[PDB]
Amino acid sequence: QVQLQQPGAELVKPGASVKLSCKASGYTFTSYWMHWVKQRPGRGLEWIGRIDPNSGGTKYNEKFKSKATLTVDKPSSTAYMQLSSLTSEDSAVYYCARYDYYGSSYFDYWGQGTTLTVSSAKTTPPSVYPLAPGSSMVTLGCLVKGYFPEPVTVTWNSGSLSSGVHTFPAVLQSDLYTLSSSVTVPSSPWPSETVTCNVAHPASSTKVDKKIVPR
Amino acid sequence: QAVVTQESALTTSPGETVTLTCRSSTGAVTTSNYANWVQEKPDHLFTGLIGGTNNRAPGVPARFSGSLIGDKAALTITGAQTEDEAIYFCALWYSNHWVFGGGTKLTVLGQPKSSPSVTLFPPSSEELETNKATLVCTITDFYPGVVTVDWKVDGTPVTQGMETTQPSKQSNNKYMASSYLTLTARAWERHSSYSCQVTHEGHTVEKSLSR
Ligand SMILES: O=C(O)Cc1ccc(O)c([N+](=O)[O-])c1
Repeated sequence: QVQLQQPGAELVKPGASVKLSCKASGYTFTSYWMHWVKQRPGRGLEWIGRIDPNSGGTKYNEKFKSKATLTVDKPSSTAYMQLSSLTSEDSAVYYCARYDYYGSSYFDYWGQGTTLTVSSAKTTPPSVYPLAPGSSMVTLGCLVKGYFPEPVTVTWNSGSLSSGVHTFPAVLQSDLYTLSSSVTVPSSPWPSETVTCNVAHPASSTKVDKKIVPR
Repeated sequence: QAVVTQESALTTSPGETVTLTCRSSTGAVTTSNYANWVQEKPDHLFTGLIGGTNNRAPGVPARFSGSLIGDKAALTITGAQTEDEAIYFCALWYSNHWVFGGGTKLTVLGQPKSSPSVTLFPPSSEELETNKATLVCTITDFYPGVVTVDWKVDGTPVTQGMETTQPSKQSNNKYMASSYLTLTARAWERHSSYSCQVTHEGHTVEKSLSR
């Protein structure tokens, strides 16, 4: 049963370094090469370099030569990669993939990738802003802007409005995240009966409720 | 120092035969580029399909095959299945570097296409007070899950300050995405009309806000 294990997430401050890990199991560690890859959500994969767990030899992407360091620990079957002088820009997901160099030449098995977040931001609670229209069914929303870390929980009318609710993924903007949620309600219920979005941000023990008033 | 190109998105139906291509900017792709095919399925799930131009990774259905068609590497899915709906990247080797293409989003229609439902909300009032104004453009229920969002502030394409989420799979198997246009309490007041334009499988929906 081949498996490559990577931690799910790391959080480091800009200026520091991180040692990411990739622990192999299910095959002879040394008969396959190990590769590291960077993925910026939605911009593509970039090869960082590869290591031969046998001899410890590496080949790097000239672009990463001074940013990445590949190493291997034969006894514990883990490949590691250090990243130095981190900055907000290094935030991405880093995968480890196995390469059948001696065989058929494919990156057959991959790690689940590790999401690195480099941020200088402290635990900060979101500021929720009502999203009312301006003109059958009507959509309402609420903006959960500038919070850190992840995640926030958004609910409508404490859960009664559980259908036709969309909570979008967050975008990391200048070390702080932003998210949105919208709910679709009969045009009769609104603005007659009120709609409140309940944002909860655990890291900062926050609970904000905002009634969406027409305007 | 080479650039790998793939089609952006393609759509097929179960049972069909489709071919993804991989071009190199420096010449023909040859067996020395050891073309690799990788699949990304939702939840950051990678699987290698083809290695060495044409070696099918073990446990990869036989409907997947790799080859060279002229000057490019190609992946042909013979009898596409709905499970085949994912992102496919190709990688080429250049003596000592690997270069990955941009990915091809393959959609294998497991349900009828669906037009997005676009919503634009102006900066809320309590926000201008921060001397900041964020315009929100909400787009849900579309399929295939590939759209193009364009903002138009006073009639001129806005080519900065706009951030767009990558489509996320809803539970119905349709997608949603959201675009934000962040301005200054200032910029907001200085302009007249805001527009969020979403292009989806050839048709365009335009949500306009009239400050
Ligand atoms: O598999 C092959 O022949 C291509 C190849 C050759 C040399 C390498 O160093 C390498 N890699 O991935 O590091 C891959």
